Amino acid sequence: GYSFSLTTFSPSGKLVQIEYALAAVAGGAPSVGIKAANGVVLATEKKQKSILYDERSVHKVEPITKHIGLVYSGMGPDYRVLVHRARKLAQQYYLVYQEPIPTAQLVQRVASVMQEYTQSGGVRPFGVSLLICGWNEGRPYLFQSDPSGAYFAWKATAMGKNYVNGKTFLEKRYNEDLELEDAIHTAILTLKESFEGQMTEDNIEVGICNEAGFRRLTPTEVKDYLAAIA
Amino acid sequence: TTTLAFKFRHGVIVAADSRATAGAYIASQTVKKVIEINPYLLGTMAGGAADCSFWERLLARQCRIYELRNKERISVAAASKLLANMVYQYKGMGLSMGTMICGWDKRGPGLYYVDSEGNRISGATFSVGSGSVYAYGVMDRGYSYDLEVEQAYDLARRAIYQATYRDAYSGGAVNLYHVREDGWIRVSSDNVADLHEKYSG
Amino acid sequence: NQYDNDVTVWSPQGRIHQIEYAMEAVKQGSATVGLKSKTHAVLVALKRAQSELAAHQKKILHVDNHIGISIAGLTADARLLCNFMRQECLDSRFVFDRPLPVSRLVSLIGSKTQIPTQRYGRRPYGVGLLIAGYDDMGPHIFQTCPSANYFDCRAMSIGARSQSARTYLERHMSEFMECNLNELVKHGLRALRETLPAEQDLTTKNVSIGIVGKDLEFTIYDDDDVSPFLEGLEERPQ
Amino acid sequence: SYDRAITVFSPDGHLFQVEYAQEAVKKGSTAVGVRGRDIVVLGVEKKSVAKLQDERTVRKICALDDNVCMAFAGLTADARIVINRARVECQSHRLTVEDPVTVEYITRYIASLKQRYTQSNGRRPFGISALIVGFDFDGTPRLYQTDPSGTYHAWKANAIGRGAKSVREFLEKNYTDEAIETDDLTIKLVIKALLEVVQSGGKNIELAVMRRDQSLKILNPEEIEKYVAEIEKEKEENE
Amino acid sequence: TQNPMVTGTSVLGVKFEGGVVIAADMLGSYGSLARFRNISRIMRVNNSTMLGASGDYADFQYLKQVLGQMVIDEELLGDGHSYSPRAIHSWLTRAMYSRRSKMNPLWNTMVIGGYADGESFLGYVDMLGVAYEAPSLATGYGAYLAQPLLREVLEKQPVLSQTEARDLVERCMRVLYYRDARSYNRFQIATVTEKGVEIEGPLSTETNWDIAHMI
Amino acid sequence: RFSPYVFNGGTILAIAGEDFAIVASDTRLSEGFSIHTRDSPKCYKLTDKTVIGCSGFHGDCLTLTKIIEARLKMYKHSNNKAMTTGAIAAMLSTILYSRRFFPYYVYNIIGGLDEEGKGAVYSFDPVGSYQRDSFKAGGSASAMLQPLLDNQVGFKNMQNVEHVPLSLDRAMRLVKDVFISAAERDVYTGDALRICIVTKEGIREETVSLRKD
Amino acid sequence: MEYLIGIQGPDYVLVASDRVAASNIVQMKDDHDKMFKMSEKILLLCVGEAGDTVQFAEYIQKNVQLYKMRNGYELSPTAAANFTRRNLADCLRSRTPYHVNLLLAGYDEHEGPALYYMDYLAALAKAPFAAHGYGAFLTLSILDRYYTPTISRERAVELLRKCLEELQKRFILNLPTFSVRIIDKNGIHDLDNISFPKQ
Amino acid sequence: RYDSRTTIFSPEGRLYQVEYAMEAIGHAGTCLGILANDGVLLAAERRNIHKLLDEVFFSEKIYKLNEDMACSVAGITSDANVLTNELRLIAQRYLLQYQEPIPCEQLVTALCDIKQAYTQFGGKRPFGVSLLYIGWDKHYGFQLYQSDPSGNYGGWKATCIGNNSAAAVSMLKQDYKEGEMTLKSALALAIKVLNKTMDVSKLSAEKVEIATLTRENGKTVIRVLKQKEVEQLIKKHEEEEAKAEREK
Amino acid sequence: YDRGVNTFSPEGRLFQVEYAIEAIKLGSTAIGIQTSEGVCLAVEKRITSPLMEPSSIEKIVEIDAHIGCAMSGLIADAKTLIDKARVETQNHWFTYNETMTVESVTQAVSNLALQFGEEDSRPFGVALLFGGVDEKGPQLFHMDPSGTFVQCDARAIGSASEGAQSSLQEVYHKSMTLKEAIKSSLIILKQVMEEKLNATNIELATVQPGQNFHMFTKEELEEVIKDI
Repeated sequence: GYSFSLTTFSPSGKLVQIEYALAAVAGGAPSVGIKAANGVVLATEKKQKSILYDERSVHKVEPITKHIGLVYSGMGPDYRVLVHRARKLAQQYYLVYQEPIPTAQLVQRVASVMQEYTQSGGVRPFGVSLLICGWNEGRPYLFQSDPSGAYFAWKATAMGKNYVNGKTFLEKRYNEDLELEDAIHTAILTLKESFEGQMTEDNIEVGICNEAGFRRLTPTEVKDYLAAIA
Repeated sequence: TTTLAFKFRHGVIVAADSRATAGAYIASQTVKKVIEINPYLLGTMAGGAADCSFWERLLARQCRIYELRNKERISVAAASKLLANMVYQYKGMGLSMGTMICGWDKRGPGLYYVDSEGNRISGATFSVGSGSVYAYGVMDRGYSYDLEVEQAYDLARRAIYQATYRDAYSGGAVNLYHVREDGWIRVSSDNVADLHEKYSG
Repeated sequence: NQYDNDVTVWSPQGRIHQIEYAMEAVKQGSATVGLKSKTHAVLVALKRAQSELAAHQKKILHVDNHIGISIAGLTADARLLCNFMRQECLDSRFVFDRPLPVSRLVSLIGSKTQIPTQRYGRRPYGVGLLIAGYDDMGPHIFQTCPSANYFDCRAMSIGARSQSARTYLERHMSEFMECNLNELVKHGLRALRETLPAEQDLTTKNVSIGIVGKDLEFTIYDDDDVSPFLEGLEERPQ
Repeated sequence: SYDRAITVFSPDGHLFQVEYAQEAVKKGSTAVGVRGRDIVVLGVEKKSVAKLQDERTVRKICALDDNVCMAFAGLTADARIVINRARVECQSHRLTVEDPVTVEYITRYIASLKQRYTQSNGRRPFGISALIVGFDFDGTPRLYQTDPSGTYHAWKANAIGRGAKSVREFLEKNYTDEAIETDDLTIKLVIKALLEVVQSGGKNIELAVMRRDQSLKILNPEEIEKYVAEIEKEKEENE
Repeated sequence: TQNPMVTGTSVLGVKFEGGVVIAADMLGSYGSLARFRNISRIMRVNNSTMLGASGDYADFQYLKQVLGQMVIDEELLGDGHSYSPRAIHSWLTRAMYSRRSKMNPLWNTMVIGGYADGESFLGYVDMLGVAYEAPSLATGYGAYLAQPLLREVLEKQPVLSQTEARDLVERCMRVLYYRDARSYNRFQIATVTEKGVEIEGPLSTETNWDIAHMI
Repeated sequence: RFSPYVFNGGTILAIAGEDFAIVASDTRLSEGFSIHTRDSPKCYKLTDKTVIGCSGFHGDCLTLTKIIEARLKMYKHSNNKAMTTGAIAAMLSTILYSRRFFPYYVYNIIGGLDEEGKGAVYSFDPVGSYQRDSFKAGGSASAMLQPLLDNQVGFKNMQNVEHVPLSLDRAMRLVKDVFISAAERDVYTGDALRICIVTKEGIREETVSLRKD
Repeated sequence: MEYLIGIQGPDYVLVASDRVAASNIVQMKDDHDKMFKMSEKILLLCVGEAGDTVQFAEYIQKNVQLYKMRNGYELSPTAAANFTRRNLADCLRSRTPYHVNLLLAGYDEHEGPALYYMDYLAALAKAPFAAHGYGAFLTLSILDRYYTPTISRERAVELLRKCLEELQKRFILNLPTFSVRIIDKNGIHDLDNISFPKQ
Repeated sequence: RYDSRTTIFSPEGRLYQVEYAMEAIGHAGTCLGILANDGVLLAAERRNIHKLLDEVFFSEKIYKLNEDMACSVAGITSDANVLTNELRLIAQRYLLQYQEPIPCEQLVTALCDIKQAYTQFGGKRPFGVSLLYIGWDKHYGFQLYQSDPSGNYGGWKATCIGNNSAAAVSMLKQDYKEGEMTLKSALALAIKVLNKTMDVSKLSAEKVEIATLTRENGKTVIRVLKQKEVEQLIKKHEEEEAKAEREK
Repeated sequence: YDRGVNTFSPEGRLFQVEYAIEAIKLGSTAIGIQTSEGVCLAVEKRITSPLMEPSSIEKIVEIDAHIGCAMSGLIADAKTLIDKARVETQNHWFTYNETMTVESVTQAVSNLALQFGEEDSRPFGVALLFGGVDEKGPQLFHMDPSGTFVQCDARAIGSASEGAQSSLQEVYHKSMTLKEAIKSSLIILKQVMEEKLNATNIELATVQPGQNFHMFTKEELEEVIKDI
């Protein structure tokens, strides 16, 4: 029967452990996501530490619905838990309304639950930032949450390492109007901007959210388009 | 079973029989149905033995708690009131209690009538029991507000004499108390056979 | 010292000294001596005063017709395990309709005091139970401890300066099993008089005696059947 | 031993958090209250309007029952909890017993709940001190005070806030038996206490009366300006 | 249990000099069908007492399990103390009374025989918790059938021997085999003494049918 | 289906004497058309000034009796003193009321002396009302016994009959005569008689046999 | 069972109850009151299970007074009636349902007077006139013959006299004594007890 | 050994989490509700005005809560979203209870009790959020209230935000208007307030927000007004700056 | 450090119950005397203000018609024990037709004298003197927050109870009479107090066998004040 959360106000007013979780996200794996004119392209930086490793086990681009994809910058084991929570929540929306839940409602509900984790006791907040996207009702959307429960809506952004650098690079090369393959083009450009040199079909993993539906892309077409994508 | 009570100018008249049978078999003839609540409060046993005994003991309990906490004598409307609050909790659950609540108030005489069906009222004349309508006949015949003490004694004594006379379920002793301003006073307990040698001629 | 605070915390020698602090609280109690013969179990306590007008607080209390105990240490826990004690008396006394064997009961007392000697949020109990009981095989004298390690004996003694009476138990434990109820009693006050500072004598009002037998119900006395026990005495060899 | 948890005592047995709860009470705004023989009367000082807000929401005097009159000390919102709590309580007593709800019972409720509320763990105690005016039992005028420990207590006159011993010493220097049963001299007594306010600003005074059968009657700062006029005029009579 | 499926029949039990003899059959009839003509209706408690019962045999398995567990408990205490058969009658009485007090009965009719401390013991236990002591018990129909024979011999003579009471039980069980429709020609006789608890084998009866040649 | 109640029989007589209290009851135990035993005494010397008689449902009799003795241990080992008889009637009344909606199918009479050492008979109903009386016969033979008790004890309907106080042995003759006369007509009654006498010096017991059918 | 009436006027509500508290053989009480002053413009009438009527009047009456002391002003009779019927709907699907038969009579500074009529099955209604019992049948027939939306309160009084006189004609019970209120812009005003010499 | 204060007074006798929460309040954007009788308004300040956003939300500080009531906000954003969803739950439950909208005051005090319970007991981090209240009723018309973390609230006509708005409140006292319900003069006055106190050069519309709440015949409509009329309020208020420099 | 409710001292017990028995001493004093003619009792009110109404402060309260009380220390906690104790005696009459014996009343309060629990609240700091007349005649009782109850012949509490009990042991014997114990008791009172002995400072509590009722003296209290 513990828990007064953990959290007090600083004499400045700041929330220090939450800031440390933001330091953990800043030390997180780099990725980027771009809302194009037709869909949203998510791309992660996923390099194995050993050459023995299988990449078919862990998967980063993750749907919640057949029109909804999501990536992160944080840790996988917490990411599976909060993803599982969002899965159960989305099924609950489908039970009540029998209808695919809009991405804004995902961000309201899930971000409210993460805010409960900020004002939740027993342990730590979840030091994972999220990139949520879905081609809901004609328009695709791109919503970025944080460990502190807040969120935004970006045309294109990046999180992880050198996210300000690739953020300035997407600020430079990116515009309002692109296409899906153009967003993959400048997404591979901003991916090699901050990533390592050896970039293969397994060093990255890319999904898109078509208005026809979410499509988690494979290392086949990643190996095809990314076969010298410029 | 037949009880009655009515307030007048000089306090309240409390009268009862003492017959409690068991179906067609007489259990006892000496049943003091007028449960003495306080030196300033009296109640009746009108339907239910453990109901009136228990619940009126619990009410006298609660009024004692009241007087200890507030250092103050309770009102008869408060006692009948919280009595009805206690009885109401078991509504429809098979409990018979139709008692009369008597005492003195700062507003004067205190006369209230509470049933198990939430029939808490005040009034001036009441009679409960099998031969109650007998006592409404003779009592509502001979009733006046300005009657005297022995006048009301022979009135209600005559009333129990008639009600126990026609009722096969009423008899035994004629219990008779007299609520005053300061507090009640036991009058007498008389036999119906004595009132038959007395009142027959 | 920073470890010597709680029940859960092991010491760096493994000896949780709060238990020893409870032992020190048990040593603060008055002196009392329990004993038994082959047939008759007698336990005697030492009453003390708060003031001259204040009554002498007893330690012996009746529990069952064949069970009598003394106490040293805490009082609210003593009445707590007295109510639990008589509670467990009427449990099997109701259901099984038999008097209690003593060892199962005191084992239930040790398991009862197991958790407050185990968990955080729980303190031990200052307990000085000298136990006289009668199962099918007659008298049994147990003793307790806040470490919940109850000890069977033929006779024990606890409280202040009780070690002299313990030596009396050693040098007359052969005598105790054979002699009867009256001279065995005056052996008992010939242990409590060695629990005394020698400048004062064992008077009437500061003592009480509980006696239980295989054919005798447990009964406590104060000055009245004790004055015929206070006779037949010698003075101290000064 | 420390000035922390409401549970432990000092080595000489004290509750520093109860003592600290008395501090914001003593550092609160000032309010006075007396009983007339029929017309009980009270008034808070230091209205202190700040040019840009409404002040019907900051009203510190209300009623649970129509026979009774509310005031407090310390801070506001905890006293709001106690007030709405005792609206539920006085209304519930009204529902149970058809009596007029008595000041002694409701102050046993408030002081008792403040007491056991102080007993319970991890719960910040009420830093208030209520002033409860009821003329109920044949309109018999009564005024009680409370405590941050939660001890209901009757006085004959009362003053709280900063300088409560000063204005209370003025009421010791003003306690005439004739001030009552000459309820206009009770009015001059209330104007004497508001005249003996720590600022005595004239416009920051808010008074409310009751003739033990009426409602809570709110005064006006022109009748009270006439009360300061007859106060300074009576001071000129003393000159 | 509102509906007992598999029931036993009458159980005979009577004290004698230095022990109690209790006999019962080996029949587990489900309704009018004798579905289980080979069972055991007696639990041998360790050394002092012994249980015969009627009613639901599944309940007899259950109380066999619980009572056997409790005997295992006080035996594995090792204090040198056991349960008295009167204490078995006590706890069983409280158990059946609390059982029926929740309006869920256990359909049983139990008889406890305990020879201990030189003292014979024979306590009845009802499903309804009505429970007493008697020198001779006869459950089921045998209350209507062999119990006047029991009281007949007991009023004829208070004390008996194991042979007298034993052959008496043999005759009574034979009679119950004559006119009981829930009888069967296979029974066990058991006996608690100071020599201990004794269970005998599947004994049988010896009828007469000479009157069938009459009209 | 399961019926919880059954009638086990019983016939109780209690007389509040001048300094005694005589409670006698048959020991024959029957049910339906079967005697279970001829020895089931319903009289129980709780204290030296209290003997209780309990008829009706037998498991509630034994159960309730053990509960009574347990609460005697609660009162005394709480309080270092025994109960008065009316306190037992009060506590028992709270018990019988405490099982209001599932009543005991049990009749009860408490006999014993007061603090004046005079007999105090408390009749009961199966819900828990009571009063101090002088004489009660509970069980099956209540209508069999009460009018003769009015004729002899109460001297009712008797012209020119003075009220001599009934002595002890004269009351013993009364008890044996009424249990013979009730035994000739009740099927629930016979074979023995448990007689208890609550004196100021102890309780005397005496079992007087009856007819054996 | 017995009687109520809640006649709505252009600016007034004329209500009438009985004073009878009979019990199944005799008339126990001949000066009963069911008119329940909820506020200074809102009134309560009820016929139902006599325990539930009183306790319901406690909870609703004192609860309205809790609104009045708490917020310090009077409810609307519409949303107040919605609160009462809300509490009936709470009470319905419950282990303890109440069987009471309500009608409410409020007044607004804006909407003027208002008439609401409930059920033992929690039914909201807004009527010109409503009643209970079999006097509901007789009196709503008679007032149905004599309804005028713009009618004066004195025509309501004498029309009530007439309709009660026809109630003395062919009704089986006694029902002698009838209490009457009237609502105005001021509020509750009592009209006298209405009894009639039969012969 | 891991306990913060969370429910205890400072030594002498003051408070800790309340003061630090107010320090979190002072470092935020600026809003205002102005004096208007025929409606009421709210100005607001956009925070995080980076260009690569989407701005398809149409309400960031504003929360139209039930029908005729809205609230600007200052503090932790998602905590405030918890409080707005809970608030609409409370007043929407009142609308279920009476089928009548809230009088707004017991709503305001109710939320003050919600934060206040976190101040007294259950020692957690309380809400460091102060927020506005606009609305209308049948008893006092259009209203303005101020939430406090201390459980306190204000029935205002000219409100207050933190460090960016103390000079704004001094401008409200020194430039306090009274009597006129003219919304447009309140827009020029608020354009002066955000013009001086908002340090945005030339008062960019993408850094500000304005929305009003007027009476319409029984509806009491809420004008979440668009950007072009804000642009002509910029040109109009800079024309008022030209009128200010006529004296030069 | 300052090991509270769940840590004994390395020699003895609670440093917090020691703080409660410590916290008795700040209270005003009270002296009850068990006379066989009837237990009398007195208390110092220690009235401060002229506005401070004297009858507003209670020390003797009437549990049962022959049972008064006397407190020392924590006021509304003691009064909580008063109301609950009156409930318990009312249960004893309710289920026994008779008064709970005063020692068993003190054992009933003395059960939860130490049943303070913050888990599974705080301990109390009030000492109690009980005056009754049971079936064994007059009874005078003293308990403590530590629950160690003792019957006392004549007990002083509160402030200056050392010299009050000492001079009490000087003036006390077994065959004391009622008014003797009254005037001697107020002699000890005006010894140990600092204020002028008037009607305001003290109040009496007199239970007797013939005067089971009225554990009080009303303004003949003033007469016994001028009797000395």
